[PDB]
Amino acid sequence: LFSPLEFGNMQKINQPDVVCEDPEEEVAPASCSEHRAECERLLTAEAFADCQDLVPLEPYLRACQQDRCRCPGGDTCVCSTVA
Amino acid sequence: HSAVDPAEYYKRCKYDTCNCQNNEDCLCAALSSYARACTAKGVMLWGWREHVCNKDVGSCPNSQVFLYNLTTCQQTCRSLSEA
Repeated sequence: LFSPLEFGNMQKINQPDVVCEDPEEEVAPASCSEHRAECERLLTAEAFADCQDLVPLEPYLRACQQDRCRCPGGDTCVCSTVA
Repeated sequence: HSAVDPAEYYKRCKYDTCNCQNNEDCLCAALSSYARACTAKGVMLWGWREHVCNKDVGSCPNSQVFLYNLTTCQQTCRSLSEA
């Protein structure tokens, strides 16, 4: 089971003018489940009524989990997922 | 150009540079091929490694410099013992 980082590193393209280093594996952070209620409330509002049956919910909220904790202060990452 | 007519080496240079994954090595190999071919007909290109393939010209030992006319019969005095 490939980890996302190595699988992404496999799809690199070699430009024969510049050498660019692949990002290294960062230490595994805590599961940002302390903000799950925030993402669930903001995402499942009334404005999104007639799409609860068209698109799933788990993936985007899971992404919001990291976005909320990885982007402290301004809410420039959370309102990029609901977009 | 007055002796070798590089018109046939140019397309091969492009071919090798475009094909192989390590492009710079093929580039230098192709240029060295034309240099050897021209030297074979009396015209020697002295100091052609100054913008293109000078990645190892300056790596020579302290008292030993990079040459363009290094020859087999230029070894130590151990060779001169037989000679």
